[PDB]
Amino acid sequence: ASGLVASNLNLKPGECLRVRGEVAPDAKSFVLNLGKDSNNLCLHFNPRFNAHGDANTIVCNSKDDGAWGTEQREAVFPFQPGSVAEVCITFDQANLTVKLPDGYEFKFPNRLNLEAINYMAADGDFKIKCVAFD
Amino acid sequence: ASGLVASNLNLKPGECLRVRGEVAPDAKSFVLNLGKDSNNLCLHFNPRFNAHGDANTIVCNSKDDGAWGTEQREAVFPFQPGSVAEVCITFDQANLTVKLPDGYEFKFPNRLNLEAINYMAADGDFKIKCVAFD
Ligand SMILES: CC(=O)N[C@@H]1[C@@H](O)[C@H](O[C@@H]2O[C@H](CO)[C@H](O)[C@H](O)[C@H]2O)[C@@H](CO)O[C@@H]1O
Ligand SMILES: CC(=O)N[C@@H]1[C@@H](O)[C@H](O[C@@H]2O[C@H](CO)[C@H](O)[C@H](O)[C@H]2O)[C@@H](CO)O[C@@H]1O
Repeated sequence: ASGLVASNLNLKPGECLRVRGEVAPDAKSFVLNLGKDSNNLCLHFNPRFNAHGDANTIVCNSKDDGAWGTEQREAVFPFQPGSVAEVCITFDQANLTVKLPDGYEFKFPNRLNLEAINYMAADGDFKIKCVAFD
Repeated sequence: ASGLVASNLNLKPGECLRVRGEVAPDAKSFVLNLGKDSNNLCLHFNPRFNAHGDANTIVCNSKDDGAWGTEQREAVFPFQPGSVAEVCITFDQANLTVKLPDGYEFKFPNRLNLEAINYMAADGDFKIKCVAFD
């Protein structure tokens, strides 16, 4: 019952990836992963409403050759269960820049040194409705 | 590179898939495949500018267990190299409905009797700019 999975995205540095999806009404959290494949994620975007001991906190992390890196938590939380949320992601060799529904944007280190993002996957709590490449 | 590949779409009857992309300036043909998986397609949407003996011909077909079905060809070709083109495909139990860039619509029988579309793949000279699922 997982979410949408996309491969061969070929997102290049500077390109803006816009993803709009519906957060499940009973979601305790949701995930949007970006990277080379399921075991190599340059970005594990994980807004947690009430999950894993956290409340209303965005947790980001990287996964390299299967290994999870050091998590980074964001300063804001412009998300709510049972609503449509859109995030905009771009990257360069040093960092990924993530823009949230509230227009707030932060950076997450590009720990995989990715020069292209070909994989994206959402979990069962984030129903992707639209994906744009600009 | 090649073409975007999305799985776990879970597109149900009555739902529409909108795909917008850029037709290569020297496009020969491009494909949008929809179905259960790569070897089971309810719709192989293949606009051929100049390929396989076809000149500006939209060729559609189904693929059952790897075997191509009986091709269907349309009477219009609203695609132009070097221009953005959008197609809207609606899935229904009896037929899939395709709405072309200029509003022309045609149907293609759901030969595989799919109850949902979970696979989408793009190939050829068409750079996807955005996809909307519902
Ligand atoms: C600050 C901290 O240690 N928080 C942790 C969460 O990171 C942790 O969630 C895990 O996160 C990793 C990414 O690092 C994987 O996504 C893993 O699947 C998650 O469970 C949770 C639960 O283990 O515990 C704390 O909140
Ligand atoms: C008029 C006719 O029957 N032509 C066919 C070609 O269209 C066909 O090419 C393949 O067509 C399928 C769709 O059925 C895919 O688009 C595939 O990529 C094409 O190569 C060829 C080969 O099967 O046979 C006839 O020429």
